[PDB]
Amino acid sequence: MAQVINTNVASLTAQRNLGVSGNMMQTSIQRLSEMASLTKNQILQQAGTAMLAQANSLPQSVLSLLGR
Amino acid sequence: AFQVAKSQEEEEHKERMKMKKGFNSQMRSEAKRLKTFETYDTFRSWTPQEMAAAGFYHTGVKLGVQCFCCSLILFGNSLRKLPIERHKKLREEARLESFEDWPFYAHGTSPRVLSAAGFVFTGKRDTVQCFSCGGSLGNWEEGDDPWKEHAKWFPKCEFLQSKKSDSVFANEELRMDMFKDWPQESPVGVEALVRAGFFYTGKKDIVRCFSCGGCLEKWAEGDDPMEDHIKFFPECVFLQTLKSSAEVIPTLQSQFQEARSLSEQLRDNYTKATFRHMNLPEVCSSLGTDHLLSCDVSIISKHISQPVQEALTIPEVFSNLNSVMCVEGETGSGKTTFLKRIAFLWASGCCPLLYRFQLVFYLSLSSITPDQGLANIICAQLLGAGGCISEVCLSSSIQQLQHQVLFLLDDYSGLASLPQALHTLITKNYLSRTCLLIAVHTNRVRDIRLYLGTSLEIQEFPFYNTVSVLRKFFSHDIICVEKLIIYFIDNKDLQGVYKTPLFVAAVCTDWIQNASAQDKFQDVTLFQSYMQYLSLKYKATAEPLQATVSSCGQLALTGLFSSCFEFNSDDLAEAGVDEDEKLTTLLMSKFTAQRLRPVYRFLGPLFQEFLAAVRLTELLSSDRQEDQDLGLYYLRQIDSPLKAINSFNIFLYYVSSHSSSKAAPTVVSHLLQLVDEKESLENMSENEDYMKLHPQTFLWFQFVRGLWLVSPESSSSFVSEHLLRLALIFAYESNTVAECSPFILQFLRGKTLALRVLNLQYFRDHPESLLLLRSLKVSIFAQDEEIIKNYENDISEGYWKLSPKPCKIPKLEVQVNNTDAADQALLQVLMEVFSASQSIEFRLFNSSGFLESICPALELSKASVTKCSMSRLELSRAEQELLLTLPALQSLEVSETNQLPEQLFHNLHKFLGLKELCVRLDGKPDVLSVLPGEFPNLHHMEKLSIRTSTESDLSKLVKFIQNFPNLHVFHLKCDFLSNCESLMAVLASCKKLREIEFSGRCFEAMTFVNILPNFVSLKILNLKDQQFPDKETSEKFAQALGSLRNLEELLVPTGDGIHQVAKLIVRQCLQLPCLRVLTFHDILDDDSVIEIARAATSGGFQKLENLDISMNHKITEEGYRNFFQALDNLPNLQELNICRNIPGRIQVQATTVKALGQCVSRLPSLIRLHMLSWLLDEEDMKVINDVKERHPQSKRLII
Repeated sequence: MAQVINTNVASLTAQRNLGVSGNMMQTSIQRLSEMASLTKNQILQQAGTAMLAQANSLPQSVLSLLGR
Repeated sequence: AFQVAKSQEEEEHKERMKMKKGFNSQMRSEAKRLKTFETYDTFRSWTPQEMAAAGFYHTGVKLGVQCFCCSLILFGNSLRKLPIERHKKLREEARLESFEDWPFYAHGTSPRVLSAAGFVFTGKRDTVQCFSCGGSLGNWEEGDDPWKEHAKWFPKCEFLQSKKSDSVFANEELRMDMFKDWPQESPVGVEALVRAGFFYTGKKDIVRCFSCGGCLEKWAEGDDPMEDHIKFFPECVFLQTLKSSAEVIPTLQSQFQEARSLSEQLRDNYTKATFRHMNLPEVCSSLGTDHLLSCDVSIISKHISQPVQEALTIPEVFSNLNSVMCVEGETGSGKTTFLKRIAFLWASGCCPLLYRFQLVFYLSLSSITPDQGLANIICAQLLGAGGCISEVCLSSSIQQLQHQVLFLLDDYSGLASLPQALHTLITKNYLSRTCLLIAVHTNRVRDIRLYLGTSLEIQEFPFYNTVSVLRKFFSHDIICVEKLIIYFIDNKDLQGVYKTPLFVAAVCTDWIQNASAQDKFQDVTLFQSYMQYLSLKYKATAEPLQATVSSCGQLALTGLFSSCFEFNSDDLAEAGVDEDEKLTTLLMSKFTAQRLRPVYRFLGPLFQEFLAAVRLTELLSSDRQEDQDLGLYYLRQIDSPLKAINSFNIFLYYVSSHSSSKAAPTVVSHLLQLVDEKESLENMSENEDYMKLHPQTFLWFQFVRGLWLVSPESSSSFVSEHLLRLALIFAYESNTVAECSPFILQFLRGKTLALRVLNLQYFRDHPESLLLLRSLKVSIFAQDEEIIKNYENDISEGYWKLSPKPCKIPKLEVQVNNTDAADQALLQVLMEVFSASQSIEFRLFNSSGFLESICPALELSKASVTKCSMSRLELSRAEQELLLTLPALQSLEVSETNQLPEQLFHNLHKFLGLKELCVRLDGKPDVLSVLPGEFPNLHHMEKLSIRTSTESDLSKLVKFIQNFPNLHVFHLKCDFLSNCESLMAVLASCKKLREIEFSGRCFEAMTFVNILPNFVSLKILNLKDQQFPDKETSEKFAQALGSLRNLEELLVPTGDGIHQVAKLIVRQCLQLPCLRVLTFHDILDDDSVIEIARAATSGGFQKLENLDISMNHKITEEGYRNFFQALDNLPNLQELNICRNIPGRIQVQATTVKALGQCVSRLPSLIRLHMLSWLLDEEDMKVINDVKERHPQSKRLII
């Protein structure tokens, strides 16, 4: 009943889609056998999954930190 | 939202199938509880003490408790659900000392019916609280039905309903016959307890020996049968005939009417009820104590020969008592609270060793040095010390009953050898076999250390103590408590500033006496109020109290100067003298054990930065001789903008208090002093300390490095967002809004801004001046989502609440992605901002569900649209009729679909203004029919980029493309043209051919050696794979390119034009300035890179930054020579590809390649080297790693 929650877990649904960007890292390790695209996606989107990884367990820290 | 309920099924059901086992006859022991409710993980916000007294039990794993009445596991202890209350919703002396202080006023209601209804009196004016309620109140009227008042004052107390609703057996067969009534809760071996010489009595776990009479306590589930009776009854005669004095030695290594009546008088006096009073509610003065109404801290028990021994608790102090002991903490705070805790709770007697301690002695020696013993201070600050009993006879009453005498000595740090019996008692501590305590700070532990066995340290646990105090004392306001706990994980170093639990009274006055924190709860208000308490506490004039503030402020300048935290005690030129003022002030202290020169320590390392903020406003709004040259001096030692976000966020947000504004234009001038730089990256990344979001700060460097990795203007756009944001907070809170406004207009211009207005009250001061920004940007990649996280650490709300009637709003920017819906509310926001702005920039990125969004968007909008990007649409007719019917279009880029627009094309040939196209992957021989409808319209065209699949009609193209007066960049590629004569006519009949992209069209380049001499001011030329021999194109393009010294970007393809073309062409491009990009793909065999080697030795090259040697025939030690000089002597280059020779190119002499990595590390200004198409190993990974870390100016090595 804090109501900083609903679009923040549609946002966490998008953060699980950054988990699907973790599956895009699995696609990049799947796709081994010019590459500046893979450079910016792996490094930049890895930094974005880090930001939304601490900021994805951080709303898990909200739910494991708010009294319910 | 729901993920705590589904995850509640996940871990609560995963734990429900795991640890159901509960021995509900075992978990009642206190020592195992406060032992194992101490040293567990402790990361929650909940007190383990009264959760060990809640009715549940727990081991030390992640919080899963169980019970005996409602047997269920419960964990995840979070806000506001008190587990004693959650126990309910998930299912002699105190009364005596109460009415002792009974006043004269309250007698309309009798005190004895208050005695017969459960009331506790707290020793103030007529105020009561129950033993388990916590609310002391007065408000006594007539007819106060007392228990019904208790159900009628406040509904907080659920103790309301929780409480309302042998002589013939003197042989071991008869003793054992009494032992056959054995209690179930004891799994200890019963037969050895029979043979221990006892017999049972009839209650819980006491037991009665027959020889001496041993019965006593400490009976639990894993004890020893003999041990307690030996080491606590060493004179049992049957045990004396069982184990004599040489046999009690292992247990020894395991663990008068004036004197007696004196003990009765002092025992009657040391249970003082008014002794409870503390100034922890100083001016707040809340009706409550500090034990039943306040939580506790723990013990860092440290051994004298440096192991950190344990972290004991307060009953664990009582278990193995110390005959002489020192604790460190804060005077006024916890240490004297620990001593008065011992005496006042020694007036209670609940612990199973209490009531049998004999004579405690509370003493604070900071006031006195009175060269006289017991009668001086017991007759001085207390009632009296007896006259019939002499002062030495009182000391004889000490030295006749020594074994249970407990001392509460305070502050030897303000004591010398002047008191006689005191200091000779301390220096001869054997001569009284007593327990001595003392509470000296960490400046003078060394004088006590000669007389110590172990050291004790008081330490706050700010996981749960701050929310217990702010919970219990501020249940009046709990939404800002929600702000506190949500702030605990937005700012995970909140424990890094809460470092003393009984100087949180400044926070208490900053809730009840300063209500401004209820709407302004961030950190600097809080410890600004703590600093304001440090001005209020010890209220004095401009002494070195104040120069201790400023002088330890420049100790903090030395603190963040060279990032030194635990000091050297060499440079006391900052503060220096009268250490009693600095430790009494308590802004610092020193080291305990040996160092060579001892080491200063702080109460809080990040709190020191707030001291440097006090130093900064002291060096910002004061005497302008050299003081603000010192604040200007260190304020110019921090001059890198990528460090500015994090370091200027924390530290300059500490500066965002103290609003004085006498040189706030100088520090926001330092915010404007930050210009386009690159070395700021490792200027931040080299530093050590990062304050509050510390691994997150490492991540901030990773993401901002990711921002510069892709887009230079989006990286600097985020830099503009944080600089204009923190400069906006500092500007509005500094109130320099008309003092610095045109300088802020210098701080605005040129920067492209994405639309963020929710700090609108900081910004709306004068938006018309604050409106001449370069660009405005909205998008819907992960950058804006991270910015949602950044304020989370709307548009028309702050934007129209900003301005009721906006004026002359500048141009706009749109990006959309493929995951976009068509919600009409944000389309109304688009209606407002399109009604406001000049015109729109507009980018379509794979956006499906936008047809149903572009119909109401253009329906709400009028005919003012400039830029539309058509990235991979559906290409339906109606929305491009609706886009079609709006005039004044200026920009349309079309490069994606194989499906070709027809009505949008031939009807796009009607209007005026259009300057952008594109025709990639379409195919048109005959679509050009209403293009001569455009041919009367527009001599205004600035982007032409055509692709066909085959030959079109070229007479119209040579006609009106000949009729262009305003030429520009061109992209032309890829069809069966076979006409160099029409293109020779149109390129020969024009004027401004200075950015030509002719990447790979089927074409004969005989034209280019004729039309390239016609125009000399060309700057950018791109060509993909063509025919290129070594005498025709090399000599004729050696002349034609030879007379073309104005070029900047060169892309030459794919010929057997061989090293004579490197002689003349590498000669002339070597000898022309203003050149940046250079590319030799599919060419340059090793003698041509001899030409770039000997050419690249002499120079004339210093403008160049970008260069590509992709597709050699073979790179080897030859390439080590050629890329040795050519990758040596040219300190501006940044681009290199060596790649796509894909199968086996480890013929490179890899260790000489490591020497080539030394050679690339000679180059200062490089960024991206691409070392593809060969194997590395572990070794050259370590080599290019270590020599990459020599100068870190480069970041892009790509394998």
